[PDB]
Amino acid sequence: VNSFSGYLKLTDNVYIKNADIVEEAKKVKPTVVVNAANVYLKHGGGVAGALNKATNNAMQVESDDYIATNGPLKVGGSCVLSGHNLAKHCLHVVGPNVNKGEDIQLLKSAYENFNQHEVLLAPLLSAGIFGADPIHSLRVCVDTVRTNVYLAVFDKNLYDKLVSSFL
Ligand SMILES: *c1cc(C(C)(C)C)cc(O)c1O
Repeated sequence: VNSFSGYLKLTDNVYIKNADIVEEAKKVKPTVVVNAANVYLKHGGGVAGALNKATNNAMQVESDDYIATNGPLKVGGSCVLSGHNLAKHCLHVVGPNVNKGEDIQLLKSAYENFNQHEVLLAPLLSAGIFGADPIHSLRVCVDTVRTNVYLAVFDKNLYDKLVSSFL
């Protein structure tokens, strides 16, 4: 049993809810919250900007130190850092950004990072301002992630479309 409430069960291991991931993290304090990161860990907008704002910029300060030491992530790669006030850990995962012309085949590689964690609160990778089709992102998630993933979908209209169209 875990603390996640109000989710619709899509598969054995994938659950979905219309929720603000920031507000969900603050309530649950999951072991792992996933950030929709870029390779520079520049948390300007989208899910990353919202998560970072909720940490009072402490996520960005920590991220800048990481990049200064390690250099940029790979597209499809991830980095576990602090979860600050939101979670124990934040798994920063880089999905391909279609609005930068990145290979959508890298979305499966991105989701494979989730398999290193038994339970996660996450957004749909490469959705929103990363430009991919969220229906596609949900299909790759279900077909890739084997650990237990609780997906937060901010937009109610999109949530209802994801559920209604789910095979
Ligand atoms: C973030 C990222 C990484 C790798 C997997 C080396 C990119 C390591 C690490 O300790 C971290 O915090």
